[PDB]
Amino acid sequence: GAMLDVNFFDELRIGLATAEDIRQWSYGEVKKPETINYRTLKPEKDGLFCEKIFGPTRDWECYCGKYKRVRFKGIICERCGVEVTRAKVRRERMGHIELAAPVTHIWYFKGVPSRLGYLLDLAPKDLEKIIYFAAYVITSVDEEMRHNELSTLEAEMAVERKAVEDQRDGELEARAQKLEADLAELEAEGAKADARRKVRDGGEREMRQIRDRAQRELDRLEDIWSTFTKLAPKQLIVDENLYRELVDRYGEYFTGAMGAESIQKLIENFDIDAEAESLRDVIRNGKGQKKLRALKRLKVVAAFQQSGNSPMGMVLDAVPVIPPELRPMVQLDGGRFATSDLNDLYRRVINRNNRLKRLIDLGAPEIIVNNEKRMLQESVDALFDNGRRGRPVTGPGNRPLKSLSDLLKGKQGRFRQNLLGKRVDYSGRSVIVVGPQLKLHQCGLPKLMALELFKPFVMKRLVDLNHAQNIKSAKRMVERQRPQVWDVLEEVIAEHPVLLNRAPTLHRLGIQAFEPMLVEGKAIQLHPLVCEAFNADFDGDQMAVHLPLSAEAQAEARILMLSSNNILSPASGRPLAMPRLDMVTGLYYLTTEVPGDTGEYQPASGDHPETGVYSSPAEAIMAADRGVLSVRAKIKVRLTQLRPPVEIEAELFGHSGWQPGDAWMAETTLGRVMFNELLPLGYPFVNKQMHKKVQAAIINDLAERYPMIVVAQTVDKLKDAGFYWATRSGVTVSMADVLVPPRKKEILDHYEERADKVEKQFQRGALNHDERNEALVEIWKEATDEVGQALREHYPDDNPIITIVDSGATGNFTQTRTLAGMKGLVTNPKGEFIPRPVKSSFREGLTVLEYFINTHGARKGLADTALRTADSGYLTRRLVDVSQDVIVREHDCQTERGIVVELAERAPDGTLIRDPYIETSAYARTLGTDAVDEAGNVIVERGQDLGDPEIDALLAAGITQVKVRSVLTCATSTGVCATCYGRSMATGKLVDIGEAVGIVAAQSIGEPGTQLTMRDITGGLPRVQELFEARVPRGKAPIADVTGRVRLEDGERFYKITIVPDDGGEEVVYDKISKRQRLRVFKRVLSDGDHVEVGQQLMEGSADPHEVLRVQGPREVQIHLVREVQEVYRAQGVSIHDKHIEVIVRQMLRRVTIIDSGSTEFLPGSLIDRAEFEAENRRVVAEGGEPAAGRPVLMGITKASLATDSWLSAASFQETTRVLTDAAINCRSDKLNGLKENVIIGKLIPAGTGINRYRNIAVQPTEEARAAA
DNA sequence: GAGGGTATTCGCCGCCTACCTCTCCTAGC
DNA sequence: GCTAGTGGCGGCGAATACCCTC
RNA sequence: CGGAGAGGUA
Ligand SMILES: [Mg+2]
Ligand SMILES: [Zn+2]
Ligand SMILES: [Zn+2]
Repeated sequence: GAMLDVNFFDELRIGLATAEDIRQWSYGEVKKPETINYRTLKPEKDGLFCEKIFGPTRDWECYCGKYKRVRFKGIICERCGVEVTRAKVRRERMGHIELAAPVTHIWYFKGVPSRLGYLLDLAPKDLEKIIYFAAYVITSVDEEMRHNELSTLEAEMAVERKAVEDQRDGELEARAQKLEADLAELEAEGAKADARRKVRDGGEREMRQIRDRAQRELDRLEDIWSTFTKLAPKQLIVDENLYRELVDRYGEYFTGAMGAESIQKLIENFDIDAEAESLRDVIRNGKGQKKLRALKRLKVVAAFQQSGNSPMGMVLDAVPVIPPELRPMVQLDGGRFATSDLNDLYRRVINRNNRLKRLIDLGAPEIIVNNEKRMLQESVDALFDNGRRGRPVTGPGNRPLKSLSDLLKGKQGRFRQNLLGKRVDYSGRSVIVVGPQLKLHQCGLPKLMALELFKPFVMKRLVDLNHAQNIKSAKRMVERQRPQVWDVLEEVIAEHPVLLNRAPTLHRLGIQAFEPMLVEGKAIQLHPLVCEAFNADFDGDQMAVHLPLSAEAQAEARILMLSSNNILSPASGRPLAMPRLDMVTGLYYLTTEVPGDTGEYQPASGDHPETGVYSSPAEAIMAADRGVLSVRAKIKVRLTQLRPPVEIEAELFGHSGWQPGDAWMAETTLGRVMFNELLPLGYPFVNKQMHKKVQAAIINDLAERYPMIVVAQTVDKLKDAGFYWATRSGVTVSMADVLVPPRKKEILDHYEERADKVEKQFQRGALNHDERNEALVEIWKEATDEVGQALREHYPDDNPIITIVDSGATGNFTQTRTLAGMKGLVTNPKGEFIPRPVKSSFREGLTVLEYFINTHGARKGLADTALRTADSGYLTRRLVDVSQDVIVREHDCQTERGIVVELAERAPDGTLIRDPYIETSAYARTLGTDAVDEAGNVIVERGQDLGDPEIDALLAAGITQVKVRSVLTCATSTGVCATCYGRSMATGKLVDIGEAVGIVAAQSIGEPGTQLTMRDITGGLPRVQELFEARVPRGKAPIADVTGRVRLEDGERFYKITIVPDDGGEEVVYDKISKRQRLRVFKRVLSDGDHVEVGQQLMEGSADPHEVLRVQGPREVQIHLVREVQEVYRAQGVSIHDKHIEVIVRQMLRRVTIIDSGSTEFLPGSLIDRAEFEAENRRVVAEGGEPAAGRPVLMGITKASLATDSWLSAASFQETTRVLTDAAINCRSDKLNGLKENVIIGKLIPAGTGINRYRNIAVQPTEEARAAA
């Protein structure tokens, strides 16, 4: 189509290659297994590197050397024969090998299912025997001629059989006469009875040998006749002697062969139309296992019939040879070559082919030629796919060689290693340290790394400023780091954004852009407020630096990716660039009121006025400086630049407003005034202690009510203040600060008494081992709880450890109890708790037998963490692949469908109680219908963001359920619409028209997978994986399918649950339910004669998603999956909005399984996209309506990912070989419409700024501005 | 003998990202 | 220096090997 | 800088 490659690509088509195509690609034949000569280091003629085939190895030079100049361009030498051109041609030209005998392609013979087996209806064992010269096969037979000749051959064989058996009978009669002669011989004298019996035994055993000879000969002839009369094509005849007799006796009437030539002949004499008709007939009739087999056979046969591709491409008469530059051979230090693996395999193929050709030409017996053909077959199989059949062809070191099929597969294959990822220029790396002085949009960049990244710009500026005369002088000056380059570098790097990235890149904010500023040193200075987004600490981490070059790239880095523009988490909307650790401690210390402190407010005592009231915060600061006042002492202050709270403002000023400069008396501490002076001017005064949650709420309010620049400046100011006041907060660690509970011994003795009583009861006969273990795990659990409570009560409120934990900065109280109380219960290699506790704390020091088990547990945890981090990445990759083409495409589909969210179900006594999980279900959603209460007017209009004010108004009005728009019900053909998706969690506004929401959903789901532990029902990451893979749950719990009463039965190892429907049409029963599982409690436990719902879950466990779809419908399975995943994630304390899970679940429900094909071309049991199915049915009903009937189906992420319309995307994901062979057989054409495909071919992705409406903007000055010039 | 089921059994596919340092590379005539 | 060649495990689907009547 | 192996960092 487009020759080598030229822009305006339209499609990428694949198919089977014929021998004619292979010989057309070829520039010449390879017929010598010689790579390079050692005496001259030049390619050998007709070898794997021959220059007459693959082109010159030097620019405009010939092998002989007659022409060695650019003038002799395009002329083929008359002596050497190598065309004079550039040396890059060796990367493009291919050769070929002319095989002496036909060979099969291993992909279409050995790959399960064997496609040759389906095409020819031969079992894989028959193909194994025939292909590798182990059994003959009948290729043809002449029926009419053989029948007409049989009409006489029957009599002829009868005649010869009669002749043979009559000769045998004559021989036996002669033997009888000889027996009579022997009788006379032994009767001539006095013989022995035993001697008579011995001679009789000899005679009769010879006679029986004759009888057995007759029987065996007749069996041979009868078998030959039976084989011939019912002989048919595609029959294997082992026992070469039988086939030899068949051909000798009946040379004509048929043709038998062996090897790949026989398969080629069979494919030649094979009409596809008749086979397809027979398969379709067997499908429409018959039913059963035959129909099941015919379905697959027809799949392959229709694949070969619909297209204009012949099936004769499975047998190869020639082998292409890859260009030399793609399989180079290098030389080790000294001059010894390290040959590649491809060269060795090509060499073996060439050797075997040449020797086979020699034997064939010279003449040889059948056996040797067949052996050589088999070895050639095996050599070509090893070349194409090494190790698929038989032992791998190994090289030195007993390691299997690489094949052509290993260059495309795996984590190190072509796709995932070279096309989906690359190594790039203008990039560096070093260690990261902390720069507190930076701002949220700045980073410190080492001078030596900046000089190298910005080398061309510095050279250009050096030439411009007359420091060098040409570019070479400037380049040398930069290489030598002369003192004149730093001054120009300072100005060159000004306002040039730089991208920073830290691996692993779990979510979007792992890459962010900053404004570089040169620093002294070799480590990068990172802002403290981006560590959470990067997940970076400063114990040795390293980061990578990338430099955008073009104007568009700089614009993207400066607008889309700037660090100060990404404050909120895209997964949940919570702020990520907010104070933590030291900053939280400092702010918590500052904004704390300690009763009875210095300079505290004092009411009038009847002899002096009130004490502790100040006329301004400046006076309070002066008093604090003098040491008369404390920053944490309650006072009365007059404030004029701080806005009063809502209550004070309403009851003090009214209507008009605060109008900065109005004085009001505040009753707070000085630290709170200092904290409130760090917030925007119009923000109401906050009088509270700043726990981390209070700060998070403040930041969320600022983000949702102010522009992001104000938020960035506010977080910078809070960082400064927190770091300043954490130094003066007086938090340290000393063994005097680690207080021990004052009565640990008493509690331990009290519970040891209980343990002793239980142990003695066990010693007596009252309870078995398990009861004792459970009782001892209890008692000790309560002892640990009581010790923790005593420890908490003992500690003062201002202890550094208590302050750090309670401030929300970091840590929890379990660690505090372990450090100062007692560790408690440990776990056995199976996970169960040991009945013996660890009564020592790390302040006292564990003993040697309490340390051994502790180390056991710690190492077990570390290993589990490693396995979990390995397991989460695979799920993230699958999630990304399944939903990579879900992109916002419209603004509104104007659909009337939606979903209902509970939104604070009501109380029984009568009251509205807010649903706990409301921010991940109801917020950031658009209304689908107007909300009305008790026939009143609408409370919230259709198409409302439905934020906090809207939800509060809805709750006040007394309405619980509201219908909202969801992607599950979006009507857009491709992608989704902005209104259905709703608010963007990162931005806080309606999502844009180019936003790629599938990748965001995948990254949001997959990122918190390590926190979510991998803990007979699955309960963690395995549970999530089985939910997303649509597998059978494991502990499957049956669900009813028709409302009615139940006749529960009680028994051992089985329960009989019978559904007696209200209609009574039929009764369903479940009898295999093992007694291990309990019975679910719904509405009291399930009991006999109890009415149940249609979708009720009878037992206790996890219901499979496939039954709920078959019984209740798609919406029910959607809500089921969303609820299950959300609960699995909530159990660990992770908040993800439901829209991401909805995106994934939408991607999982997109196809329908066919039942009746009708006039349509869809085969039964095929998965067809719902839109395509509906379009085909609507087209068909117009003309001779015979519409197909289909049913909804649920597919896992892997199946939905591998059932794509692009063979390139599917091959770059998994199972490259199977996908490629199927695509080649079906002759699939790839329309390059997708993110991964455009990434592979190096084109602008169809999302974001690469969309047509954005990339085609036209810019021009206004007429007035143009005139003003 | 001949349709209807098997009914395990075996083979193939999958198993996180980024970086740094160092040693060795065929046997026989 | 040159020439030749008996320490992974789960999930899924096709395939033999096996009756089971019939 | 082609391949194999060993060790280490986050
Ligand atoms: Mg670290
Ligand atoms: Zn020449
Ligand atoms: Zn929509």
